[PDB]
Amino acid sequence: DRGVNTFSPEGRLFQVEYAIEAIKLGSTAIGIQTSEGVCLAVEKRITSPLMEPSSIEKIVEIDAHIGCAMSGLIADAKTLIDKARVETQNHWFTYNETMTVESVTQAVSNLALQFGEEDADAMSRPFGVALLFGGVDEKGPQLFHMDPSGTFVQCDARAIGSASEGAQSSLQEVYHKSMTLKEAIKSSLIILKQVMEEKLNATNIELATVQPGQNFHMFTKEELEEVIKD
Amino acid sequence: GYSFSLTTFSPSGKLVQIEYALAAVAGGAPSVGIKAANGVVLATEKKQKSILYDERSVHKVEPITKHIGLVYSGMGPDYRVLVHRARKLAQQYYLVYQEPIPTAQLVQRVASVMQEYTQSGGVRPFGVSLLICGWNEGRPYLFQSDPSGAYFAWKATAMGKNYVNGKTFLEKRYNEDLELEDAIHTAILTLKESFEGQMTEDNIEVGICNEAGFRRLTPTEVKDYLAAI
Amino acid sequence: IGTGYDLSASTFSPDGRVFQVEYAMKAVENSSTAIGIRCKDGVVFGVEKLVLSKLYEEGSNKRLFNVDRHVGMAVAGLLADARSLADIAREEASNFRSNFGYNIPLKHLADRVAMYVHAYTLYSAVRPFGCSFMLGSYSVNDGAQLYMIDPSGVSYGYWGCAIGKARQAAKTEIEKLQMKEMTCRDIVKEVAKIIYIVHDEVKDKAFELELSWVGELTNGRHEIVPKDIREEAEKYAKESLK
Amino acid sequence: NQYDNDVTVWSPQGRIHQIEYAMEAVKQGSATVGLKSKTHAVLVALKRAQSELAAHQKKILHVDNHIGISIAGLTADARLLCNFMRQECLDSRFVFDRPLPVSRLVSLIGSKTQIPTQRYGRRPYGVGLLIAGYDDMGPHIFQTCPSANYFDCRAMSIGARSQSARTYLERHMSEFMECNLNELVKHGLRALRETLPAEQDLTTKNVSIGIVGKDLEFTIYDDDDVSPFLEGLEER
Amino acid sequence: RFSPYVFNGGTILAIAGEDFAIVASDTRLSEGFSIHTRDSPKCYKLTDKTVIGCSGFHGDCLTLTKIIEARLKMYKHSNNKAMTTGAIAAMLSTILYSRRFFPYYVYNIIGGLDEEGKGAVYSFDPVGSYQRDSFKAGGSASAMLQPLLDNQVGFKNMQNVEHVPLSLDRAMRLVKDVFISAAERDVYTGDALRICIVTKEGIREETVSLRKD
Amino acid sequence: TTIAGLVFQDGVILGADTRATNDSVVADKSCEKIHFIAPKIYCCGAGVAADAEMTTRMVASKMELHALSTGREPRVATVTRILRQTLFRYQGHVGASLIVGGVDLTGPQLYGVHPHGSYSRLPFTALGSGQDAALAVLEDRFQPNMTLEAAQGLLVEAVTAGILGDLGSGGNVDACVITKTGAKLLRTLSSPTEPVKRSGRYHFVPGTTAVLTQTVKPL
Amino acid sequence: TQNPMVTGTSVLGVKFEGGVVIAADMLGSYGSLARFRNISRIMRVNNSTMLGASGDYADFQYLKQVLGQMVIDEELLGDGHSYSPRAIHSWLTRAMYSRRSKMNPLWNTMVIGGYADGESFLGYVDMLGVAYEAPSLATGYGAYLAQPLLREVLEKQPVLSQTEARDLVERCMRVLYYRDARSYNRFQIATVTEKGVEIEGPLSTETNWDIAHM
Amino acid sequence: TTIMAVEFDGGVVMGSDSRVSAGEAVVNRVFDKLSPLHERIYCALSGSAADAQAVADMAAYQLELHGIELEEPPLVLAAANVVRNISYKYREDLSAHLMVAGWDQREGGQVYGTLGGMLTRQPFAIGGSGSTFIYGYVDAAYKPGMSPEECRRFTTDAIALAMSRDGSSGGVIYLVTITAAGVDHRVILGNELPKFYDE
Ligand SMILES: *[B]([O])([O])[C]([C]C1=[C][C]=[C]C([C][C])=[C]1)[N]C(=O)[C]([C]C1=[C][C]=[C][C]=[C]1)[N]C(=O)C1=N[C]=[C]N=[C]1
Ligand SMILES: *[B]([O])([O])[C]([C]C1=[C][C]=[C]C([C][C])=[C]1)[N]C(=O)[C]([C]C1=[C][C]=[C][C]=[C]1)[N]C(=O)C1=N[C]=[C]N=[C]1
Repeated sequence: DRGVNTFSPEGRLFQVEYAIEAIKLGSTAIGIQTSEGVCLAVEKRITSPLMEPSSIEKIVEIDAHIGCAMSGLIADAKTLIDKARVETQNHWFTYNETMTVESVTQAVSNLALQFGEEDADAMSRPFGVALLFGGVDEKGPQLFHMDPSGTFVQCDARAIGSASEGAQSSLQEVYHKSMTLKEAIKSSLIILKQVMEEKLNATNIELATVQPGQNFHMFTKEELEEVIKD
Repeated sequence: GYSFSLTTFSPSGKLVQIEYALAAVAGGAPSVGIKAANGVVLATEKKQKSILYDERSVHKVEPITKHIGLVYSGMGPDYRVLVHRARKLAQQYYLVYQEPIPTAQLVQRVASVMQEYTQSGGVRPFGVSLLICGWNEGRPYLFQSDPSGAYFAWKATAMGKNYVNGKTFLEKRYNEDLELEDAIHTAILTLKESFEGQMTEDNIEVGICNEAGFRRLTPTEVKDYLAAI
Repeated sequence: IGTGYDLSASTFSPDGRVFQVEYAMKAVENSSTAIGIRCKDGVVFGVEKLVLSKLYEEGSNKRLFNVDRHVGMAVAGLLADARSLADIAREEASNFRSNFGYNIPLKHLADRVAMYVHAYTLYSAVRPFGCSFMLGSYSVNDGAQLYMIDPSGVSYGYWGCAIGKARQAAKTEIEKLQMKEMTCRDIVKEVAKIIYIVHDEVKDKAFELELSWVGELTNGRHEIVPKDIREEAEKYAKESLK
Repeated sequence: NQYDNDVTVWSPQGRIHQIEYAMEAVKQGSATVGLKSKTHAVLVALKRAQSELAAHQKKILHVDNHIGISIAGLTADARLLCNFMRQECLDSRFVFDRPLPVSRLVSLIGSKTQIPTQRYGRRPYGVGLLIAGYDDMGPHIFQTCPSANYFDCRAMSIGARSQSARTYLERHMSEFMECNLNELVKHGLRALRETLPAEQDLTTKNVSIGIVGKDLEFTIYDDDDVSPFLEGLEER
Repeated sequence: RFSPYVFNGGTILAIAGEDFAIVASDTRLSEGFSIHTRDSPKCYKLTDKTVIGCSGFHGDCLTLTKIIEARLKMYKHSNNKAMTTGAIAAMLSTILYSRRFFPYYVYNIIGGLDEEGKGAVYSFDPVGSYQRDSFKAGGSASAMLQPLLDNQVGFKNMQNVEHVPLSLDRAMRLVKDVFISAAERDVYTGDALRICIVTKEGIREETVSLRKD
Repeated sequence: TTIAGLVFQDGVILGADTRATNDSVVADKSCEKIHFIAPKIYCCGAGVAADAEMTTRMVASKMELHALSTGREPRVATVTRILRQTLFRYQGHVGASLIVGGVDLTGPQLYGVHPHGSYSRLPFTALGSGQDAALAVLEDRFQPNMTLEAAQGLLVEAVTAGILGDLGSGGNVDACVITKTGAKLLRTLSSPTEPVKRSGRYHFVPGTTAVLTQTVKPL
Repeated sequence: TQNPMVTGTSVLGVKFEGGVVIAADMLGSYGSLARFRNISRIMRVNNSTMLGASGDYADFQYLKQVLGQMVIDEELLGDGHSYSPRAIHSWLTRAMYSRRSKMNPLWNTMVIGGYADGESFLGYVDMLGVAYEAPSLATGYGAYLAQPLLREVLEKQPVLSQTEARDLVERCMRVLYYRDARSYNRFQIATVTEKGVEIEGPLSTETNWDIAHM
Repeated sequence: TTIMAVEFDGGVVMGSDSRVSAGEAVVNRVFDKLSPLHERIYCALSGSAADAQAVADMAAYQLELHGIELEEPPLVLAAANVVRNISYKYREDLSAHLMVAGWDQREGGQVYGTLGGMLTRQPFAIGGSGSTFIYGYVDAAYKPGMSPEECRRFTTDAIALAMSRDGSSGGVIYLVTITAAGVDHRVILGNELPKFYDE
């Protein structure tokens, strides 16, 4: 055995390397940042008709102007989502204002290499999750990616999960910086339909759009049906 | 420190570190305890490596309180830890109850500490088995506590090198109705069964317990017992 | 002996050795040579500070430290460990003045710091220091004093001392000097000469000479050897080599 | 084999393999260059992009009004070290009402990062920094590593292909002290571009600059703010 | 018994205008019937659009000031932007209430610009309750100047009066005349008047003199 | 309380009265104020009776652990130190005023230990509410190297002066003689008040007390 | 310290052209008793700064210990950086305020004089953390007797020579000896210039008692 | 109590009265207040008996281990700092004054004051309740360059003068002369005290 804080001969912590591999097992999710707002879409990956599709919440609201897409170990993500919601409200309390998308992404990111055995108070291992933070602030619509290494970057378009390689390839061929939010939603749905084993439907996937003056919105089944129609 | 146990269950269900601690005891110098009708004897082999050793400097038969005494087989330094702990435990009882601690009560308290070293983290069990004698409620007591933390009340018993033979020797040789004067003689004869050499008042150690409390016999008292052997 | 007996400082090998301390001693032996000489009116330090890159500043990685106003420290080994020991030594001297109201006597400081070093040679929880160091001091009452501590925590008093690659070669050269009757101005020239002699121009790259001294000449204060005197000692060192 | 696992284990060669493995993180981060003149300290770094759609990662961060840094290695450890530096600086201005002397800050980093190299279950920092500062001793360029050792530098380069950049800094070393800001920054850009592939050049998207000096507080130039400096580059 | 507080006096005042904010103070520092110094202005520049006036126990004034200064740097590092006037006010309330059981004996009046570039004034009590104001007076002569601000700047008790909003020139003249009256009647106010003007262009400082006694 | 000590030619004598008072009411006519520490070390307690009882009990227990470990007779300096360092730590809140007397390899010793942890090595001493009456007798007639009979006589007189002069003191005079060969605990050595006699005719005829309920539990 | 024991009275200070001068009597009083008539209440902090202290002597000695060590600590580095007089004044303000906030003050009122980069420094710090700079300072009873004389001269002539400043301080010590019932005719005059800190003593001001014959 | 120490060429002289009181009651009339802190280092005790004895016990302990570590007799400055630090750290809870005097190879005979955690070297020093009435006397009677005998006479006279005037002082005067050679213990009995005006 070796410690959770052991470096590989290449300069990377073995536990962080393996946590990234866990994300390759999670549901595929896409985010697209547009001048008119950020779009978030995720496959639920339902395994039984008996399972309530509403009980799978892979797109969450952090605050009115920020949303989050997750992949990997769904239970590890629930802890970081709560840490993000608490953060925004402690900032609202102290400073009477909203946080930037980057500030929230950075706050969640600080908890990444906060794991260990000896000399600790007390996480044993990293979080096996990847997050996409899509929201709007004074800098306009912003979309951020974060992985178990605590590395966060700003993205025009990003895909995470099992079919990350393929979905990003498709995103690259269709993304333009001037693309409308209507075209952003369509591309994400077409790319999501392509990568999933099961057929796409209004009760099979989740879609959320954050636009200035409209706030964070989670698309209804009736809204998802109208989008899938086109 | 090391917060995990060092004594664990083997696949066959044995606490092997306790078994190995008992081996340390079985290889130590022999000790004997005999519960007479009017008292208790504790006898041990105190044979040191050379004439250069000041025999009178350290003891194996030790007092705990006025009425309790002790002897061991195994690891000498481990024994000292239990002696201090036992003397302390006997004072805690006296401070609260204002009555000499019952021998069963001392033996139970001490045996709890021994059990602790079989489960507490980063420690090994004691490599010692103790013979504890006392006098309370007008009657004599003889107990044994082993490395697992288990205690036994004996009428007479042997520990250490050649204990199997000494234990059979005690069973057949003597029984109830022993006067303490007769019991001391038997304890020294049990020791003579294993002893290699001439047994003098400087290479054996005896302690007695009766109505007058516990005390270690002087070498002149041991000499007069050896005059008849 | 690669059989588990060499992975922890809380583990003796069957021949009664603590290999973790021996491997830590090897980190000093692999490092550049440091020398210290005790003479009639003080103590002088000299260090072969190898120039790893032309990019570094003159005076980068100073292997000589002021542990107290009257005490100096010369290091050889893993520099971050060496600097961590300098901070311990500093605090030890600081705590003596706060307790007793006067400058910590050098043997006492050597004793205290050597036991913080010793402490790291007993447990699986911590690692021995991969460092050896010298402490120099001068006062009228105590005289000139030079001590050396190794990764094991051993502290001895010295008339002459060397640590590092050329520890033995520098020792046969310090032995030629009759330091018990010499000055610090005289001994400075010699310290430089000994460092240039034991330096390996073929195997090693360029080096920079660090010279420090504490004695009657400095009023018992640990100082760097001024540029003036250092240039004069380096000139003699090069001229002697030919 | 067995001397790889923990920082408390010394190899039979007098080496600590975990420290050496942590240094491999620095060599794998993208190139950064730091250099100084008689009045200024410059940090020039290459920013990698994780895809065309992703942005070029922030390689240069603010520490105080007189100190700025450029990172190479574990970005989470770089943030940890940055906040320690920012805080140590805050303490000094709170207590003394004067900037923390740059060499003193660097000693605290060496003291702080050595602690986990000697404690079981702990690991060294997987971050190497280039520090740009200005104080009563003029401008400074410092280098810290996952081994708690630190260096006072005239110029320096850490990261992927940083050997190529080091060679330019050593060859042009003599011109740096009398350099003006435009020329000193251009020297930094040329060392940075020597690491870059033969097919690749500097860009108003992948270049990042940080400047601190005699009259200028630590300032970070990133995209169109970087353009005036790149407009002087002329060859290879 | 030792008392951790002492009253060092001094008057602060702020006015929020259409495109400006004035924060002003006397320069006197005292204790008992003694003057510590005659050059102790109570105005502290926090950002290029936020100034603060602090008055009360000088030990607490110096401390709360260094804490505010440190917290802004911390916020800038964390958010890569300067704190707005509103964020500094909201934060100061939490800092003051962090000492609810051992208060900072300080009267604070923040003055600067809001996100629309208009004048903003935020006034506080030692324990952290605050509100946005059109204008406010604090410190030793607080009660002398406040009724005149209510009248001349708020137009109170005046019927058939044209409500002309105050200009920088007219507000500057009023600050200079109220500190002259405060210095005539309040023993703790005097020596000089330090005025801080906050506009889109930044901060200017003006120093007019008051009575030396 | 009137507790007293003396150092004679062959040892130490310790004296004590037998009165325990609970606010001007005599609670106990015969309590034991002379306590055992070690075979040749005794201690008199005065003040809060629980504090004197427990601090004597604790040091006696600590001296048994001391002697068992060392294998030697305890020293009177050890009991003085153990007591002082404990009382000092409590800053006078443990209200025990003690007179420690005993014999060790260094001869006979007498010490006064106060509730705040201060001590004195004295040839004679007196503590308690009646200490001044005893200290007057001791000052008036103490001569060094007194005989056992002469020292017992002076001690009895010293405690007796306190018994009759102090309202917080009464009962009998308990004494303890400590010599190189051990200690003789002379309980009720002197009784300054002859057996109290009454013409008590307070018999109640069975049934005079009106009983409402009666339950009998056989055992 | 909730209740001071041995206390020092006024500490004087005035900046001149090229440095600062500070003065203090060498008395430690236990109430009205002049118990120690020869203790120094002035300290050289480093080459640019000097501190004089009023109030409790045991607390002053403690600060002298803490400061003294900080200076030694700095000097071991030898990095070309040293505490300015203003930095010592800033540290000392934080030190007093911190102890005051724990309800355990150091019972002192101090004057810090300095000279760094051609600038004279004079700063006041009390047991509560009240700090400020001024052209002249006077602690304790000196704030009532000596500060009016220092300010009277500084009103006529704001820039004083080292000699004028020195004579002004001697005039102030003479007044303090006549009027302060906790003073003594034994004092020290410490001066900080380009050359560094120079403490002079023991000094005494000549007294005139001709008013007795009136 | 009245305690006193005087420096001379080869060392110090320390003196004390012998009274231990509890209000208006003399508890011990023959107490020796000169307590040794090391061979050649002593302290004179005053104030709370419990506090003074506690500080002396701790100082002697700290100095014993200090001396064995330096392989040398502790310096009188070190012993003065030892007492001083305890008296200073606990000044709110302690009510004792322990004067520290003795001899060194380095600085010879030195006298120190520890009042309330302070530290001061004195040519001579006085302490305790009785010192209040002999300030004027010691100010008039002290002359520099006094021999050890002259120091003992100055100490005996000053302490007897205070003993007469102070109710909390009396009994016997204990004298101690610390020198390179060793320590001398004298006792001046209540019968043999020097006589002055006492009406
Ligand atoms: B003595 O009169 O001071 C006495 C001492 C005492 C009493 C009984 C037993 C012992 C064994 C050590 C000692 N103390 C008391 O009588 C106290 C009250 C007192 C306190 C201070 C001065 C005078 C008297 N009484 C009790 O504590 C008490 N009384 C009755 C029962 N339990 C306790
Ligand atoms: B002296 O008068 O200051 C004297 C000095 C002293 C110091 C250490 C040890 C002893 C004897 C054990 C004595 N102290 C006292 O006499 C004090 C009372 C005092 C204090 C200050 C001024 C005048 C008198 N004695 C006690 O505190 C004490 N002694 C006995 C019983 N209870 C308390």
